Amino acid sequence: SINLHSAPEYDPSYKLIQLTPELLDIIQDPVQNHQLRFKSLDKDKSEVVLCSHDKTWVLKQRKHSNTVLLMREFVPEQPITFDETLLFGLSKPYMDVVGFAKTESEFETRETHGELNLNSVPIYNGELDFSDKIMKRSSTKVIGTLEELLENSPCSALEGISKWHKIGGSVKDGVLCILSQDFLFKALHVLLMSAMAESLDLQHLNVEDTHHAVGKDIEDEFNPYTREIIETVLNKFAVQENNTWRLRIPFIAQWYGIQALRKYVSGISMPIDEFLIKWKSLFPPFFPCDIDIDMLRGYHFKPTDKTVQYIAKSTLPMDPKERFKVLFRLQSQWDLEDIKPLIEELNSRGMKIDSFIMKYARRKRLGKKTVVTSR
Amino acid sequence: ALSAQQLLNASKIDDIDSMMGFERYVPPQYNGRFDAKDIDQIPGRVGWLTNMHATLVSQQGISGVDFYFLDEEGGSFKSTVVYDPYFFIACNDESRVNDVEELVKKYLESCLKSLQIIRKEDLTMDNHLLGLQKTLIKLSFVNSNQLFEARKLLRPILQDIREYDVPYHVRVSIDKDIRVGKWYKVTQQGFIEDTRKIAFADPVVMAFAIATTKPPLKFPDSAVDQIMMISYMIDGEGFLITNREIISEDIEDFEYTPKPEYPGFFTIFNENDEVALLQRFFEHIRDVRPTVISTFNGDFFDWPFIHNRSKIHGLDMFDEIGFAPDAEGEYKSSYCSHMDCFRWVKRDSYLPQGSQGLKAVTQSKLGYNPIELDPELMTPYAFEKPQHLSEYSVSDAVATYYLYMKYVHPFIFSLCTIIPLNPDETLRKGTGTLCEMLLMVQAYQHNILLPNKHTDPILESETYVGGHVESLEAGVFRSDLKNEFKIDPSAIDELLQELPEALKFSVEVENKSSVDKVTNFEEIKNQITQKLLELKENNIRNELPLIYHVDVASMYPNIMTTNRLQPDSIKAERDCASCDFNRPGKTCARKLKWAWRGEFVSEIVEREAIVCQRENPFYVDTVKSFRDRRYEFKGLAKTWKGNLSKIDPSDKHARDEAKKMIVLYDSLQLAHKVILNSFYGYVMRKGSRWYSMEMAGITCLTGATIIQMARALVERVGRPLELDTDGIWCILPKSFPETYFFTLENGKKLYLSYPCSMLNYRVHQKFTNHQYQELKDPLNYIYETHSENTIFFEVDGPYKAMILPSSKEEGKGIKKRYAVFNEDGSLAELKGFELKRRGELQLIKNFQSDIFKVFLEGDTLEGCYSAVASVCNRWLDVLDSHGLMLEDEDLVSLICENRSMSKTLKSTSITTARRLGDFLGEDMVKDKGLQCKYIISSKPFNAPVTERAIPVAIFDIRTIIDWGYYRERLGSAIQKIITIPAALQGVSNPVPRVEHPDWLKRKIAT
Amino acid sequence: TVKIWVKYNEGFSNAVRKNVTWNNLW
Amino acid sequence: PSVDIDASQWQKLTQSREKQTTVITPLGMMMLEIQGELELPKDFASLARRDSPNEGRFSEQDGETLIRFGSLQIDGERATLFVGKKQRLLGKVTKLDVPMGIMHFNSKDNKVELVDVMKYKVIFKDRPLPIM
Ligand code: SF4
Repeated sequence: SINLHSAPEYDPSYKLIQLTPELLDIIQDPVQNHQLRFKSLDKDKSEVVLCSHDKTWVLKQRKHSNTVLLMREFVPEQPITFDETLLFGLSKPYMDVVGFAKTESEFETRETHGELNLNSVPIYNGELDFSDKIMKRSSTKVIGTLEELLENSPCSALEGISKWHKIGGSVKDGVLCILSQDFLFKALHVLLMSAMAESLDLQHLNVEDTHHAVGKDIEDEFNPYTREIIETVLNKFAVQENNTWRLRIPFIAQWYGIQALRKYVSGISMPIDEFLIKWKSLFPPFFPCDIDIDMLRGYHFKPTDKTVQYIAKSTLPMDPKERFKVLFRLQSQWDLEDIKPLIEELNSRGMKIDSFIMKYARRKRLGKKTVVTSR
Repeated sequence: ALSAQQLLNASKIDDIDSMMGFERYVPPQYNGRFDAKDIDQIPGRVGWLTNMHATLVSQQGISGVDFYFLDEEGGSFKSTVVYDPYFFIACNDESRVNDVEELVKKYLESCLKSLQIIRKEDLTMDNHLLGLQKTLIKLSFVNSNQLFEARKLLRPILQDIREYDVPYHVRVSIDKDIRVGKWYKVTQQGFIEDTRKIAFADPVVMAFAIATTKPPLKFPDSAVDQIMMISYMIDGEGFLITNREIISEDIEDFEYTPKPEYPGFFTIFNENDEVALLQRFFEHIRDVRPTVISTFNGDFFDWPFIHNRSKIHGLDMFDEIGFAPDAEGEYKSSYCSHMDCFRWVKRDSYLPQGSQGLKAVTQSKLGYNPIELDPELMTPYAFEKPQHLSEYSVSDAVATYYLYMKYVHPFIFSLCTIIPLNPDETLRKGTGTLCEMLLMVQAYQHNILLPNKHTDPILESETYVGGHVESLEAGVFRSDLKNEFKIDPSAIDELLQELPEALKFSVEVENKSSVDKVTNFEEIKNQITQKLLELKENNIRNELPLIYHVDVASMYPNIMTTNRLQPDSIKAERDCASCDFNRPGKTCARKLKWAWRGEFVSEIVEREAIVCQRENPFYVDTVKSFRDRRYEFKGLAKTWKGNLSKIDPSDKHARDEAKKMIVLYDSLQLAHKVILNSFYGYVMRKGSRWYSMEMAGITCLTGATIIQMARALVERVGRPLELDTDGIWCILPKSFPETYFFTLENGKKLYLSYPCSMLNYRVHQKFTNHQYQELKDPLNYIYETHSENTIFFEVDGPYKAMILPSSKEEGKGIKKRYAVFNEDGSLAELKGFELKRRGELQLIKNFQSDIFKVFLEGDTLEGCYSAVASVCNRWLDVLDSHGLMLEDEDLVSLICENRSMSKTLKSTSITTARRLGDFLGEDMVKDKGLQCKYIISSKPFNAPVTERAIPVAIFDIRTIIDWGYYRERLGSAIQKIITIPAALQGVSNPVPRVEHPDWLKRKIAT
Repeated sequence: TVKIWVKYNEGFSNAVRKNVTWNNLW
Repeated sequence: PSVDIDASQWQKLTQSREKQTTVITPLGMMMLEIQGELELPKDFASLARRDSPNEGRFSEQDGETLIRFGSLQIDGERATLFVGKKQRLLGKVTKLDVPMGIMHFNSKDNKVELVDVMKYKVIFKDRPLPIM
């Protein structure tokens, strides 16, 4: 038998974490660069996540009402003999364990979308001589390289690079930055003009040739389209792989449509035809793309059935009833496919979208369209 | 009289309803053809009906009903149907109706709205079965008040009673064929059922629990105590409101999910004080607009308390959210049903009163063990440990919500789809009244005039035997211990003679197939012949048993439909006077026995009564039809079970509606089960519209005769152990031919258990009604005769063991008590034991739960009795040492005995109550149920029996305890459970401190 | 010396899931 | 802030040692769950000294006062834990649905170390009885 002993003082550093089958597979992988890392945005407020090299789980502690004692085996330093009490079914002692910890909770892991903590990361608009400006402001926070950013972000490396590329992250003059929408698309426009001006293979672009093509006839001190900018535009509007980029053409057209909405039709509800004409005329010559207004669904609204006007999702409320109120103020009757990407952000329950709409407002159908009226 | 006040109440309710989203919808005029088969042309709106209430409406007021609807589009509305109330007057002299008319002409100076001549069937009248009809005057009135004044006008004449509990909403729902839970397009012509939508819509569901202040060691009293928290859940989202004048810290957001099936993410609203908490609660209710609000015993605790604090803060709950107490003191609204789950628990869950607490229902039905906290620690913790208290509150709300959603909601709503009532009423009425209502529907649709409510005076002990119960043997019986069988060879002779026809019957009646298509008749029949012949040779046998239970499928309803039993079939001094009689030859009437019992000296007399085989079939048709629809849903259930597994595993792929379908048909079949079973008890209720003591007697005596025939067979071929009303527990020899499977031509196999088929065959030999008739040509009064019998035994088992107790009384057993165990060792049924009885020691419960399973260990009778001897000696060591071998803390906790007072103090409980009266004030005991926690102390010596419960929670304890009393208590239990059955099994007293009296030896062959 | 025992909880209870902060670990 | 889980040592030991055979891992670990509160003395150094020598119920090992609080006897899946002179607990060895993992937060060096991974647990769900 094994004698069970207890110490007068337990180490509270020992804690129990649930290991799912997938976690076990991850755990038994020596290949990984980083195995697992606990991450948090701050010390006192934000949630704590557990990250592997490519996935993120949020941790939740679950208390229980039982006494849970972990015992480790130990070899007694001096031979110790115990008296026999009226105990039945006792084999000879062969090893000894001691309860060294008393745990009251477990750490459950739930899969969640990793996000970057963009607290101290400033916005770059393509200003000349920006190194001076980073000291015109008092940014104590230092981010030399992107790996340091990822290290201090609640996400994995792959998630980090994907989100960083998605939000158009870059680095200028050794300072990490986030490109403004305007200057990023302007750099895209000039790049496409130069790429089609030099008849480059848009499916097999590399950094050097395009960077050389953009900054050929402008001074380097006043040429903000550096090699890092090139890497960002390629990693944002193209897909890499000896890895080369191929353009995401429908995506580029969609971005371009968002840009057109934000610059030209953000204050008036133009008829769709004239907007499509002007929109079409803004592209660099011979760019291969077709268009339909549904490729900007979720970025616009329709005051009447045949007109379009820009709306930014960021300006919408987070209170459900208020946001629905303002949505119905913009449009009394909505098309379903127009309003669906606009409401995705409010509740993650995974229900039928119609049920999601049915908490405040109500649906009403017709021939093919279903509109929503808050009565 | 109170017309103008009812109009004021109506207008206030209209304002409440419109504030909560129930505006009056009036569909457009539509001059076209009211047709029910085509729906898509007619202008209007489709809605799922969720409630209805009687009301009075203005242009003097007009009677009508408001119906509350949800829709396929997520919205809601109400619409109103108007209907003239009416009732009938019957005359005893038709020829002078004109004189009676003139009389009432005078009596009803202004009350009358209209009048009309109509004809209905009267089943008390001679030659009514040949089409002679009764002529009635239908009298209509503007509202229920006028009806009640008319009845008040008519009562002195009758001095010198009809329709008094016919709810107006019921009358309209029946006449219009409207049921809550069904889908309608609402139109000007009336409601057109949408047969295409069957799946329920999804209401907003609210469940709530409050936490209140209370004084130390007393109960909350709503005149002075305050609410400290209210938790609630709405459609899987949790909310918690806190009164921070009392709760001493801000509670933070948290998750409570006791099973993955039941997610609970709670958002917290920390409000500054009580009035703000109330305003947030009411405002949230208005925000979300619930149509069900659920509680657990909220009618007796939560709601009146909320009302009195609401009044104290000058708020009007009726004005705020439309809930108010009704005439019964129950809390009702117009627009939102109040589903207090406790009513469902008490009526339909099938549990003893000792298990009617939230804990036992939660554990039994939702399947987990919630957090428990002593109230004395709950109040200080409000200040000191607020998180733990808040965990308790939300656990309460989670339990109530998922109990409601999984069990009460499908059940009540499915019951409403066949019974003409709203959810509140369907929840609260007796099952007899539900039965009554279904029959009223059937009667209205068959143009049958309803009988008046019985009013005859209560032969003081009308309490006839309802069921027969017998204890035949006590003891442990097990599949690995041998038993003696004494086979009656003339029983095997009867069986061998009957065998070809018994198997043919099995094939063709039991299985609804044909012998024509059976592959293996002769093989099976030889195999059985050999087994019976072997049993025949060695007929005094000692071998291992088969422990079976056989039980007739739905005994009393099947007796009723087989014998065509209904109240109108009872002769009542006349039959065959005007209808032809020789066609069954026994003048039409089939005589059947019942047992009459007068108590005056007490006497039972066997009697016989005639059941007319030609009487109008409306009662029995409701039972046959209801039985078939339930079978239908059991079938559909099985098809759906196949559908839920055949398909792919992507659980979220638009097949959670199919699971809702499954749940639905489950609910409808269980709803038919409970309504079906309420048909026996309905016929004996006071004030029944279809009262017949004779009918109950006929049913009980028939079932007793059938089950005794089964007893006489099993007693000749095996050993019956216990019998209760409609079930037989028995053992058969292992050599008896048992289960086979015939192979069909399609390759399928049909199951055969021969004891069951031999019994069903004998039932059909002896109790088939060969006289069932049915109108083949109704215009010409042509009857057809055939043979009906739907009574079938079915078999469950075989089991591993059975344990039966014995009485303390000479030659007497104990009814309504036994224990049975499944093959895996788990407990299948426990009836009657101390666990169920009021007043028992938790230690004794722990004892019995230990001891029952230990009889399955060992290989011999002596080894099993030795094992229980050893546990007896274990218990003797604990009890003989007067508790010395036991820590002081564990004992004091364990001392509680619990007793409900069924009445008020105004027994051993009573004196304690009286002393509680003395201690906490008589008002404390003015209500029943205070803390009845006690121990029997050795001292003071010579105290009276009624003094035995002494309040002790207020309190060398080991010398105070009367251990001999408790050993005698344990002895009593041991007598019932171990030693006296041992004696009846010829084992000498394993607990010598309780001695075997002479009589128990005498009882057995000794 | 013989004063070691378990005060039995009548039923198993599992508490509410809670969020974790950095300070919760240290 | 952020910190890695160090699991190299446990992983290397796991790959180089055989699969877990009994309820105890090769590194010598066991958990334990009790439906209740284990009522223990609030002090130990003073009370470990008055225990008579024959009992050895309160022993001293490397300057730490360990209490000998029970004995464990494993018979297949069944397990019994004897506590003190007056307690007997009956329980079972159950295979964990979710393999638990014990770790260790070194606050000093801000290092986290994987200690071990469980697969079984010894549970006792019934009221304690005397040792007989
Ligand atoms: S028994 Fe038959 S013949 Fe007689 S009254 Fe009844 S129905 Fe008529």
